[PDB]
Amino acid sequence: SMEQVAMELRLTELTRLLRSVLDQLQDKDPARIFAQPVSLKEVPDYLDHIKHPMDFATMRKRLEAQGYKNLHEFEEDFDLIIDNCMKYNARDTVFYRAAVRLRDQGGVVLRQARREVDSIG
Repeated sequence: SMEQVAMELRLTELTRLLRSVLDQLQDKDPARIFAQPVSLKEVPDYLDHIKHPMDFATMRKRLEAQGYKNLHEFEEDFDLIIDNCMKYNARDTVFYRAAVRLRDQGGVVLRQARREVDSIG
């Protein structure tokens, strides 16, 4: 139907905007701490600690499958990256500190993305 196509165009355009959002957020992680899944070879007990792992590569796979229906879903996954790190790692670690800086810096990017998604429908 024409309605299904129109909805598919809306999803494609959301995916384009979320792709730019993801690039901007990932630039705020220049050390690449959050680039890939925590390795279960190197941290074999990770899943005993963290029930829903997340990382930027895993978000990118979901994005390119047009797997985000709205910005809330995408933010949920970004928040898991931060929140998982801040639980697994102690305050006095490079990992925790990197998450705090990602959170603070990403908030700015996400504040305007919310406006762009509400504005452009």
